[PDB]
Amino acid sequence: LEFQHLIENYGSIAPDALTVTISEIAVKDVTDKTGGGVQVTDSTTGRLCML
Amino acid sequence: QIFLKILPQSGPIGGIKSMGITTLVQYAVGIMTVTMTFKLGPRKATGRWN
Repeated sequence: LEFQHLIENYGSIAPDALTVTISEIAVKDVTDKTGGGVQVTDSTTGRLCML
Repeated sequence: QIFLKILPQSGPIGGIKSMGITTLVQYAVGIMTVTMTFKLGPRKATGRWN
């Protein structure tokens, strides 16, 4: 819909600015579940490297 | 309503014989210019995906 609106209403387009936000990071530990399989828990010491 | 007509003009009366009463053959032309303003509402915002 928004692309239709763009091409219906405007004569030209150019890129101007970009923002990337990484949020709600969860580094999740995995361990064996009771009765088999795995279960997941949120880690307070796990770190996501962002460069 | 705008009403228009040509004002009738009398033909000659006087020393000329047999004239009777006549009107001048006249017609009118011009330019009618009509300006109308319309109020326009904005389009409603669209939530659709498609």
